[PDB]
Amino acid sequence: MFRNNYDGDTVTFSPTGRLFQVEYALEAIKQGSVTVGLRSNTHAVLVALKRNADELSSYQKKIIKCDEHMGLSLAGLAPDARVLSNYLRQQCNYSSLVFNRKLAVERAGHLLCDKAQKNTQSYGGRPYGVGLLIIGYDKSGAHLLEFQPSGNVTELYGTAIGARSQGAKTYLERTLDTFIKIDGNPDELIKAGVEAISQSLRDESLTVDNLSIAIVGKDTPFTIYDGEAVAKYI
Amino acid sequence: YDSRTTIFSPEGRLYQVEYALESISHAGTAIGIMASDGIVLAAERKVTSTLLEQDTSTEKLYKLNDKIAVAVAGLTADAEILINTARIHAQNYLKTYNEDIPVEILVRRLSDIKQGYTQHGGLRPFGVSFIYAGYDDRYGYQLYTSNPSGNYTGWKAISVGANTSAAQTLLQMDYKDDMKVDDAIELALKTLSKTTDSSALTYDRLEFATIRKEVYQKIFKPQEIKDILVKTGI
Amino acid sequence: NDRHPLESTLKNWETTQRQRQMEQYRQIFGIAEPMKRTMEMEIVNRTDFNPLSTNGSIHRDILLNKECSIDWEDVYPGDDVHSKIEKQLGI
Amino acid sequence: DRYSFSLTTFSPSGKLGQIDYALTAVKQGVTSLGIKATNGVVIATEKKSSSPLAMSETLSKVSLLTPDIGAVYSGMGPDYRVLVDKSRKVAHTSYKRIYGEYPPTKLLVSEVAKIMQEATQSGGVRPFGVSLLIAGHDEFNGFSLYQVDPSGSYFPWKATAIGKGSVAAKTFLEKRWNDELELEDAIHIALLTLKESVEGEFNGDTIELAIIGDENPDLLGYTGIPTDKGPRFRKLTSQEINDRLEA
Amino acid sequence: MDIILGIRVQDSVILASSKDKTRQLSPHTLMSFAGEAGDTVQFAEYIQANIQLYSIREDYELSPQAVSSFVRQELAKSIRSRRPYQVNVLIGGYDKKKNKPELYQIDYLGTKVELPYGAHGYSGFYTFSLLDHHYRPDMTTEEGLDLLKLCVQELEKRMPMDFKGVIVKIVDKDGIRQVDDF
Amino acid sequence: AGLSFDNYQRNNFLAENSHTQPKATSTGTTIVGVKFNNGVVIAADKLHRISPKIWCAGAGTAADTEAVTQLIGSNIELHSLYTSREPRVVSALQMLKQHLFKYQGHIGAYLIVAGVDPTGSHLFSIHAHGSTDVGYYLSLGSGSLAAMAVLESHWKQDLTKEEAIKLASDAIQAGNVDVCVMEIGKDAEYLRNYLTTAVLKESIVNI
Amino acid sequence: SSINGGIVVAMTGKDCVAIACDLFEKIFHYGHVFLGITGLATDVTTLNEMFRYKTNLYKLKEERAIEPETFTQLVSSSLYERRFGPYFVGPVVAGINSKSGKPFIAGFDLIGCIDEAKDFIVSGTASDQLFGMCESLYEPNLEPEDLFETISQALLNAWGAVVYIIKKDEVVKRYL
Amino acid sequence: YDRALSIFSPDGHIFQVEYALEAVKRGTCAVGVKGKNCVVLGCERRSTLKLQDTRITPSKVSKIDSHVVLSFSGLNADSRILIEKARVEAQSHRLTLEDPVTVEYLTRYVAGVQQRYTQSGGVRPFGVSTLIAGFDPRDDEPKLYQTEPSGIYSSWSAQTIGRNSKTVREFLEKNYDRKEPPATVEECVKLTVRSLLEVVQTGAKNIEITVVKPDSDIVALSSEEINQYVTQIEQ
Amino acid sequence: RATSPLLESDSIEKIVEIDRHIGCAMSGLTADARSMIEHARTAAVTHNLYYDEDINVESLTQSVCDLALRFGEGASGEERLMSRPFGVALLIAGHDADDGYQLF
Repeated sequence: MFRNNYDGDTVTFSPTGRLFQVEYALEAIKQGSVTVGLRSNTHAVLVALKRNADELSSYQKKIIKCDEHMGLSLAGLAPDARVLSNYLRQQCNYSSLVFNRKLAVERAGHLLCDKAQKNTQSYGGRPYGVGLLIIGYDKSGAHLLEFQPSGNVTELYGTAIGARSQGAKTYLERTLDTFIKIDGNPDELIKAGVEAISQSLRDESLTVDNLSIAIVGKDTPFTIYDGEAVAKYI
Repeated sequence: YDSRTTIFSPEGRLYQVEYALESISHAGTAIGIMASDGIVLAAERKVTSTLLEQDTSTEKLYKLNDKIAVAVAGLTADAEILINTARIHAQNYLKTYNEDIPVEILVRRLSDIKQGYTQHGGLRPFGVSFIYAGYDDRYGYQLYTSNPSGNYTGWKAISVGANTSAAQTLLQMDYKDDMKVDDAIELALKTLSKTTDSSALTYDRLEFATIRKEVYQKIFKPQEIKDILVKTGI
Repeated sequence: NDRHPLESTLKNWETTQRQRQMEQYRQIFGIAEPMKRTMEMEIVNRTDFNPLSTNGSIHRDILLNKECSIDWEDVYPGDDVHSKIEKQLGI
Repeated sequence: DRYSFSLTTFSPSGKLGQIDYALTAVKQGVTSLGIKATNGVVIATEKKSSSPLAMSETLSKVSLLTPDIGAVYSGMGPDYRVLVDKSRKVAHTSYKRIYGEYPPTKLLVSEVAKIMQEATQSGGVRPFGVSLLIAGHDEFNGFSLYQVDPSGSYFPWKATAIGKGSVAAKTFLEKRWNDELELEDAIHIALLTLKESVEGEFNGDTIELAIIGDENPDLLGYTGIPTDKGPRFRKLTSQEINDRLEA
Repeated sequence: MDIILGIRVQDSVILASSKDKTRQLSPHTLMSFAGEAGDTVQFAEYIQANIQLYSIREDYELSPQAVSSFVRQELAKSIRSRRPYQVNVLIGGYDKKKNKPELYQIDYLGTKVELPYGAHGYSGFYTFSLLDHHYRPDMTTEEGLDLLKLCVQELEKRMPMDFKGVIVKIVDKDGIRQVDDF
Repeated sequence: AGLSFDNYQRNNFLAENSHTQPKATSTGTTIVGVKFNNGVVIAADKLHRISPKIWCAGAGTAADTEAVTQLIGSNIELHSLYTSREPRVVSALQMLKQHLFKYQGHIGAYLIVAGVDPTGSHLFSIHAHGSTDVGYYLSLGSGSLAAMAVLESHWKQDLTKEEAIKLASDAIQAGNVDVCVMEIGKDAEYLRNYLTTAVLKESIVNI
Repeated sequence: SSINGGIVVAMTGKDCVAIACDLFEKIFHYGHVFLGITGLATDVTTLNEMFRYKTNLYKLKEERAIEPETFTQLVSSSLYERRFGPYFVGPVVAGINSKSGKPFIAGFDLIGCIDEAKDFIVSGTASDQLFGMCESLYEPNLEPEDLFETISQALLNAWGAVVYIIKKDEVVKRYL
Repeated sequence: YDRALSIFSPDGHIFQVEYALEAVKRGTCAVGVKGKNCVVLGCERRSTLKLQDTRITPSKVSKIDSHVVLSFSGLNADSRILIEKARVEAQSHRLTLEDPVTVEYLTRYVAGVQQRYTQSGGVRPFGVSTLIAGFDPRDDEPKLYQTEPSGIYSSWSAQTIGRNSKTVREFLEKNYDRKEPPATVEECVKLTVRSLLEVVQTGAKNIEITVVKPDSDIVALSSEEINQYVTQIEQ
Repeated sequence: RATSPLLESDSIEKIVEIDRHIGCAMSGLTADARSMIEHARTAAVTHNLYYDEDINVESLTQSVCDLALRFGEGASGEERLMSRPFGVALLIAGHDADDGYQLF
């Protein structure tokens, strides 16, 4: 009702003290498919479910590597996902060249949240509609930074974003005491991650063509599994 | 569909330009006639008071270049800038090609200018319309008229401004192509006298100009205007 | 080498001078003051389109604090209106 | 965002909303009038003092644009002040330093009308809410008294009155003005006319009056090289205003 | 070698040059030029483009005098910020409005003169030893062509180099006309 | 915009060729400015007006000294009408130094500026590229050295207007003479010059 | 080419001014102020066109012909433009002020420093010899015909020469 | 949705550009026909008031080069400027490249210009639809293209624009056989005259005709009164 | 989609070539598609010029969609180019030795 009088643009607040336009951007994540990530001292793993338009089409790239030490998964708007992924890759390369130093995970997270926030302050530009999980390993150990389009970034042992992600988040809440201690056994950690996403499905089953897994660690450079490779983890 | 000049209405018409066409209809009548041997411009000045300095006002007619003169209707402020641009363009053409500007090329330039301000949203249409008169080897004497829409048309005898329909009818009834300047003057004065809302149209209400016979362009001061008005015996 | 020595520096004197002034203001008054001043300048230039009068905006003079000063660049100041519309809108 | 829709647009009746509203704002402004005499011009206005604590001196409503030209207004004062600053800068840069002499009233009035006009049709500026009486002397045209409206329309006069007292003062001038007025009678007529619109105190601190008369070498500031003529603009002091008013 | 000669006569304007070097500007006006390759021809075709643009816009050819003024102005504009690069031009045509043929010379600095006859290069001082005597503004076009033939004969006399033979272009009330080599 | 360089290459090419560059006008030999107890006197072998009581004498190129001085005179006129108060010399000096620095001395002006303002009398000097100096007595130009010698051999504190004029004229002539005197609280005074073959064919051309 | 460097001389007497040229004329007029120019052909032609443009604009804006002193200031200001790229010109201006009625003459340098005088002015090649032969040959307050004789003799004592005699309301061109 | 250029209608339209195209219907009728080797353009000149000066600015059909012709309907003021830009482009191409503009290239440029004036909401799109026609340089194939305010352009054997367009287009659809297009100039001119006569009730004084032929030949007729009579005899 | 028989059915290209091995078919408001095809051809020719090798179809598709992305911020931080997205959709077809015949 009255919401329709104040959600017209990113600038106008509402008398309740809310900002509906970026709230809609946050809600946009619910349309995207579930993507899950989890942390262990030696390894941090991503698990994502790819959606395809129709049986005639190929499956989408839910996971993008940025460097041999980090990468990210995403859900929500395709254009914003592309923009943010390319910007982050560009800045990672910029850091690696200008400073000869691998871009720190937290540094990248804040560097990207600053970009995401600025669009919420100026008229015309719209808030980004892509939630993404940045995962990487560096000198400071394994990290997994949940990202939200409203500049909010936090380090989590694990999480799920996208449609029906709350079930996977509940399973992760119930197994946090367990899967963290699985450090030193990447197969078991990936199995736990997959068992987390399985709770998010209501219609379709995990299969070598839709599921896709990425892992990174001290002994494992950021690697992406897909196709027949993920059969043993299903 | 009139707050913006850049948008067509569903009927495929511009309301903003049509309003400007309405505006000039409020301004004082300006009338021009082409004779076999010269052109005559007459103009009834809308603004009038016993205190106004008729001897030097001459804001109803303007000179652009030797052998080119224009009568204007509408806003004097809008008229002034276009007149200045026309003078600059004519003198620039003279400087470049070392020949006097053919009046058609001048009218083309000013018509494009007036159209242009109908184009950019931050610019309103010029609320003025000009009667052009001049001499050139291309076609001799010729009268051109241009509206806020940015179009132009050639004429033998035309009227502009308030009650333009009545003056046009009178001209269409009385005009002949073999007339000479000294008789075109009588025709124009008669038309203005029968078009005005004044009782007798005394010399104060009237501003006048003519081009005749290499070619002498003369704008009459009020004394000779009265002399001519009594010569024709209004 | 073929140009007059003073040409390169004088060509853009006003803009480089303003940039240096804004740099000094940022050093002294923080990021906020240059932001405000540059945004004033851009919001004045953006909204003022008038191809016929190259004379320039009055408020531009007001904001540069040159409303009471004269420079040789002021004494001695494809050209159709539509070309100006294209150039200004970048369309 | 690279364009702004014009603030001024035609009403369906062919009029301009902002120009008419600006003219109305001029009407509500305080009275100001000027008279062209045979050998001089007089321009006067009332000071709209907020309270008797205001210094009359700083309310310099009349101000000279050149040693030959003086301007007075009615309506939105700050607009007039900024416009006078721009007009003086134009009078110097555009005309003097090119032709080496101060511009005549006609050309300067045209330039100021140009400034006012471009404001009438723009994407981010409203028309100026003032109308200026611009008296002055020209080496050829002689004494002249031009009026300029918010829209930029300008046209000369022998006498005028703009603002709150416009109609009554204009009708009074229409009956009192005559052809062979000497400046010392033009000042008298202006003071008598302004008395009709002034309410409350009417003395040298409430009316600002300036006259464009003969050369005043006393105001030139330097002597020798008599080729340079003294300024013609001359503001009258409060004491002299009281003296002229007393009779 | 690059040289141009031009002779105005009571009925026509005769232009000749060593081989090209010539561009038509309108049905009754044409231009011939010399100078270093590339820059001069670039300027010549730019002038042709502008003049044809004006002709199409007004749908009316332009008088030779106006074309000469335009060419001088544009040369002064081009030389505004670069080395003069030594271009020389001749402009001839039939001023159909005033019914008189006119020939104009323009030099690299940007001057213009209504020469009865002119030249550039080697022919600026030789063939004047003959023009000074044989020339008159009253002769017919054929006499002008014969005079040009004698001028090129004099050029051959002065030049041991194997002269290539100039092309001859004439302009009359009929418009620009090419004449077979002679 | 501004002082266009739109012929520099052409001028260089012409100079390389036989076409001789016409020479610019000079500005005499000597200039002096002498401050005295109640005013300052500026003398030259023409003077340039910046403001009624601000005066300048310019060595070097006459065209440049005229142009820059007159431009800053107009600008100070705008300033004075802007702040509605008397202009003061130090503002003129700041403007001149900034201006001649902006053009890096390619504007060939060596100016002496003197005037009286609500702060009293002032006297200064501006070289090219902004090199400025102040002093009780100054001199510029080729003949300035002898005029100086005279000045420091004669100048003293508290001397009056007549002695100031005498000293200024003597210093100039030690190098006609026109001198300008500024008195605090009074108008500046400009003292100019103080020291059958005709074979005919006729026609009328229209005005 | 022989076309550059032509002499120009200006002289004033009783109630008239005489401006003459040693020859494509080099003396040009706008309204009633006459401008003689010496220098490169390109510069004289370009200055002619530019000054015609500016003076015509001034005439149209004022509805009044431009007076010789105002024109003098205009030409000085124009020549100062391109101060770093000056024209190769030595122009000379002459005319009769309409209102005050005093004859006027003024010279210039290539940058526009007004070298005003009211006895005579010369510019161009052999300027020194011409100045000497005019000073030894000039007298003030001459009648218009005597002024014409004097200026013609001065040029002859330096073919093609054009001399303008300018009155209050009439100007007589003459070729020698 | 109709308030601006930048927003699609829910069904996929852009109502503002469609309104501009409708405004193109306001102007007088113009038609073009491709013959076997000649192209004929006819235009319904607005009935001239007897006070108009017939000897000046009579033609809407105008030239863009020695071998190209442009005709239009709609807002005349916009059309003049579009023609001016087309001429500028044609001469710029002749300068930068030795070969003149291909008719396809010129119509592509005009379509781009019209489209570019629609890319941003700050500018009104031209209320005009040009009918560029001509022959490609040194090539005998006739070409005829139509442009629209949206920038969409297409080549036609025959096409009509402007006031009462549908009546003419239907008539051409029936009477023009692509298997045997009118070969000789006379037949094409007669077809054009018949087509316009279905709209212009007024006599031949209203119908202007332009004939463009290969090898850079353009001519405007003043004898179609005979053609009008012949169609009258056939009627 | 010949609206009338008078239109030249042979001169309305809903199918076009981008490179020797790469072409595409389009639908929608052809005005935007003209710019899209021109950009695709420019990218292909520039790639062949710079790298002296055939353009991979996936790279061309990414480049084209990048232009289509410009209603907002570009894939490399470029400012918005237009007020509206393209009203055009197309399917690219081509062959690459590393991908075989494929349709995007």
